Amino acid sequence: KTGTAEVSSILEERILGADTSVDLEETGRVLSIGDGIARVHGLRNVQAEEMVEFSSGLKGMSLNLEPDNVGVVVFGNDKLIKEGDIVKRTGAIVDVPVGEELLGRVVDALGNAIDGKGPIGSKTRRRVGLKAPGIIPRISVREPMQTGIKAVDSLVPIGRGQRELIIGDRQTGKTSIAIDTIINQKRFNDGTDEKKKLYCIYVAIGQKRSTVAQLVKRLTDADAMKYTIVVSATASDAAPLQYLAPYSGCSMGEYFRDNGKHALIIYDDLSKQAVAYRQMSLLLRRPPGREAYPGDVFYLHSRLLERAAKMNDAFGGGSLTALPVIETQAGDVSAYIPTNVISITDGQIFLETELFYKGIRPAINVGLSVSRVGSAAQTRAMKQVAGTMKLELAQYREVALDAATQQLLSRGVRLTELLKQGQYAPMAIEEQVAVIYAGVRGYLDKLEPSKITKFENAFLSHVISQHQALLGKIRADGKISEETDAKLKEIVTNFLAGFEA
Amino acid sequence: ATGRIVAVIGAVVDVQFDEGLPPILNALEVQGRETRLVLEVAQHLGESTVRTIAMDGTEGLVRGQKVLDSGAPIKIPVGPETLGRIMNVIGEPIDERGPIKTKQFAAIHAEAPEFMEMSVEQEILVTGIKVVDLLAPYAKGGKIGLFGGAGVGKTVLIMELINNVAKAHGGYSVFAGVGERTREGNDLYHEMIESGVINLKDATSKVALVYGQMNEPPGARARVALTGLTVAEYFRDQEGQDVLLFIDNIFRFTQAGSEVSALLGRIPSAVGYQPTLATDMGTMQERITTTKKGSITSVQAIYVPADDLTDPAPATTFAHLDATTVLSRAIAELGIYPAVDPLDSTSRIMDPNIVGSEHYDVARGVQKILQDYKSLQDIIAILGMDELSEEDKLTVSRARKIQRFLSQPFQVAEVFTGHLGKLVPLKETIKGFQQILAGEYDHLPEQAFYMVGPIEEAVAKADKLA
Amino acid sequence: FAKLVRPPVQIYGIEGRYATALYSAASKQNKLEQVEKELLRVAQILKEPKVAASIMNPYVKRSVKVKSLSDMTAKEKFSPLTSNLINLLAENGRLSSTPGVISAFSTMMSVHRGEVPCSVTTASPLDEATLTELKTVLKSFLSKGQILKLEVKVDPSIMGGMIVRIGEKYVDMSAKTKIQKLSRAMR
Ligand SMILES: Nc1ncnc2c1ncn2[C@@H]1O[C@H](COP(=O)(O)OP(=O)(O)OP(=O)(O)O)[C@@H](O)[C@H]1O
Ligand SMILES: Nc1ncnc2c1ncn2[C@@H]1O[C@H](COP(=O)(O)OP(=O)(O)O)[C@@H](O)[C@H]1O
Ligand SMILES: [Mg+2]
Ligand SMILES: [Mg+2]
Repeated sequence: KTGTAEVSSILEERILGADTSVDLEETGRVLSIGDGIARVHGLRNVQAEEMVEFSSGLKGMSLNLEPDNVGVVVFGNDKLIKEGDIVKRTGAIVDVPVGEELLGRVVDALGNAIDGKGPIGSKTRRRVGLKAPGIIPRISVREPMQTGIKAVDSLVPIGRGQRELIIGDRQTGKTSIAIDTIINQKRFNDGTDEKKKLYCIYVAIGQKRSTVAQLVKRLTDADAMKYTIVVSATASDAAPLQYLAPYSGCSMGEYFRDNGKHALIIYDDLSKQAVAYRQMSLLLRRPPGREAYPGDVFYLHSRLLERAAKMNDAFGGGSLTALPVIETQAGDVSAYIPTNVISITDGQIFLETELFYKGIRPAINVGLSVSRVGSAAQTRAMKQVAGTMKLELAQYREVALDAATQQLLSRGVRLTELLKQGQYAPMAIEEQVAVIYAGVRGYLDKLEPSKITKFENAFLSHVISQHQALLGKIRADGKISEETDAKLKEIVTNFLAGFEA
Repeated sequence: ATGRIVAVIGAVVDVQFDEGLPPILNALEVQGRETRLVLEVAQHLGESTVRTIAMDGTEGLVRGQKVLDSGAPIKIPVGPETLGRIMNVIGEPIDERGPIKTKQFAAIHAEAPEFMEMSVEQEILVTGIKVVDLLAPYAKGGKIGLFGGAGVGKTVLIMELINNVAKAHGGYSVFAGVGERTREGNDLYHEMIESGVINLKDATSKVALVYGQMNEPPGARARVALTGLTVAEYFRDQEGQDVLLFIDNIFRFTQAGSEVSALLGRIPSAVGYQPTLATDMGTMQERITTTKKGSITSVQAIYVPADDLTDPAPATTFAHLDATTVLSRAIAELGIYPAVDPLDSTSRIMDPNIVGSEHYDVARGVQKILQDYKSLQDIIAILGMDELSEEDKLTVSRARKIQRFLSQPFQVAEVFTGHLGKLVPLKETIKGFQQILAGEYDHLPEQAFYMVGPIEEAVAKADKLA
Repeated sequence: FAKLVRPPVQIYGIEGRYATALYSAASKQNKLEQVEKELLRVAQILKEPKVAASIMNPYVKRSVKVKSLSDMTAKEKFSPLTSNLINLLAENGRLSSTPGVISAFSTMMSVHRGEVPCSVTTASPLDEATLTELKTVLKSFLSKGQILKLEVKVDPSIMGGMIVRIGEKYVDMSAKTKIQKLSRAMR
């Protein structure tokens, strides 16, 4: 019991007359600094979670109010701050600029541009600490969100408003699923049907700065930076800037959801956020738990991933889809953090590090990948064909010269090689449904397994040209009728007679 | 009495009074907010100062704000008018259908029933699931646990028990969602409307709903299991009826007490929990009892963190249960749903007097052939199958069909695989485990026993793979 | 913040933080002797059974223990900066440690003219010529123009010698010259 503000520099202000030329209601000093937080004396009208401003130009959040002092969490570095400064009160809860006028920029976590293109031109500001919608305004998912990947769109289907995990080890193809989702929306954002438009947000937490820069080129090379925002707190940024990065990233997606538009956000990754919240907790001397984590890690990721919801038709009809990324250490799906997020999201996608080495790419574990709520929201053209491939990929997995074994071991390898896909080649929905058709209706059962990657690149390149006007009725009518599948029988069996083995 | 907010640290607000110190567990009202912030007195610190715990977000509190004492604990609307409605932690309607109109109000913190009110009746609650009928049967009027990790089926199973038991029930029902997905709580409200359990035109509804979910502050998840409990005490005491009480998930009541116990200034115990961990669970759990007036049949659902059954939070709730169904993931990898551990599921009514002398003898033969198979897995994995005896190529060849006969296609999982939901009677899950333990079906493969109902469909499946 | 003057002793503790903050405000405005005469009379007017009660009694309040002290220091003699000091001690709950702040301030103000007195602990008191000779050689040792004070204690455990301390110097001529006879043993 010695008091934080029992020091002689504050007793002297009181013992030499109650001084008049100090404000002590909207501005205060800084008593100590260095472990992150600062001990600010004064500021007797500050709110909780209210952004303040230092004399160096740094923003800080008012976290912890006490009868003596205020503890301010400092965004950015804490070398610029000195004991004896003066800190000003802004007068608002921590909020970020948000609007339609951000599509095409690269901001940092506080909402300032770091691409060197001038100011942003925003008019509205939403808080970062808002609550999720309740039980009434939500409704079940019904519109499908295409991926362009032949393994995801037919085996673990996604829908507009469904959380979906992407979990795997290092260098297994995690980010290359998230990039092909953004490039695949080129076909919808440049059309006339406004009800199928979809924007994108990318949040880069703890990555290298030179990997984000080689990523915004790849989006600009494919005309995908005109509907995409990027928030960036890389590995050289301070620890409060990585903790508050997905909150400011999700508050820019909550704008489109409440105003009838559909959004999409990729957190990459939520593992490096929880090692940044661990650092701020133990530097405040809080009791650690399992793996030296604080006790409220579950509050950190649940209050963020509860916002991604779909409103009803009386609230506009928008949505918000999330796709977080978790990195596991040597296949450990039974650790503390990859179980706190499995028990939140509505499914999983598993990336094996020992199928990525055998040459199967993308290395999607089809046995452990599930999507609960998003199965009822997919195209009936896809459900008519991929419902059959779900059966044969199961019968290939039990048998791992006998009768009823060398038949399924023949077909079950031709469907595994049918689900390989090159990088940065997002396919349309109705071009998938012809390639999965040939592998499950029994047409390529005679070919060799090594000459089937050659077969898909030859059949698609011709039916996109000579039967282009006859493929559009799959995408327009949304189904395979009795006239389309009788027509589709002749396209393949005439191509196998011309495909030189 | 009016007070001034002195310190705000997270979700714990400090308040200094000037006259009229309010006693513990009283509710306070903060003056000057758009919504309704209500506190809860938790300690007395001396110098005329209390220390509260807030029931909503404390963003925007100025040191010097005025707070007004209510004079009584948190009282919620209770009665038969709360049926077919949704209530939050402090009993406000969150379903946009108007206010709940009742006549009497009941406090949240009530004491436990005494020693001379405990009834000692034991019965059997037949469900329709083959694993929990045979090896660990359910008693009417007693508590039931459901342990498991993250992703094994603790909610596909608890929505099957609602589909079987609670739909044909004659009494009342209470669901209390503590810390689950808010999109799941929307689906439960929108399935009871189509199936006619909740009705929005007349007054024949049968179930109330209480909800404090995972996006709520820690002060509001630590007190919502007392609210769904106090609703189901009126339907037992002041009406005399047989109720049901589904709570899911009850670990979030324990987790959200450790988040706020660091801010209250305590020394922490083992792996990171609060020191008063087993004092305040026994104070909560000894209010869910079958007394001499009515029967509360609680079906809880407990979470096991990092698949560790020695963690103090799922290892202090084992002293409060009658039945126990320990789910495991290593059975769920093989495709056996529900993935119930047969050798870890216990029961209290398993006794040769109550369930009989024929039920008790087949149920102990199943746990004998599955334990001897478990002692040979260290040898079959190294030296293979061809190193056993000839009589021990029959314990293996029979336990690998009883394991697959403890699989069953559920009714709520029709939208997963597209198979029909099957229900069996209790008298036919005794006959199925006699014609396997005797050796009547030693001419069928193991995969013919996979995902069927009674024993007659097993022979109607082995003719297909001919 | 502004700078503050340093005291020549620089003691530590919760009572040294209040004897330094007053020395940094009374060395300014040249009032170091006015506070000292006031502080040696506020020690008298606290230890009365009407006033020593209900300052350590915890069940009154904070504010009415201020008002029963804000007029008591206003009516009799005081309206300097020191009236804020008693007003600040009663706000922080540190009214119990008020003899600790006062007794620290006297030695902090002593060293402005004081000498950190001596200790001669040998035997029964001797004649006057031995006392005036040590008082006139120790005056040659200070070299600071300050009239030294001194205390004499009686301790018969020392055989025939005397120990003398000058501040923090401590010469020694005592029975430890008998303990230096271990050179006959340890060699
Ligand atoms: N479909 C594919 N076909 C061929 N190669 C691929 C495919 N997908 C990914 N790769 C290769 O995998 C490499 C790493 O992919 P990616 O950057 O997604 O890994 P990562 O898990 O994000 O790595 P980290 O998380 O450690 O940054 C890329 O350089 C790319 O060449
Ligand atoms: N009878 C069953 N048939 C098929 N799948 C099941 C069955 N029971 C559980 N599952 C699977 O197990 C998972 C359990 O998740 P869920 O019950 O929703 O939450 P929890 O993690 O609390 O168990 C589901 O994803 C479901 O796919
Ligand atoms: Mg990456
Ligand atoms: Mg669940």
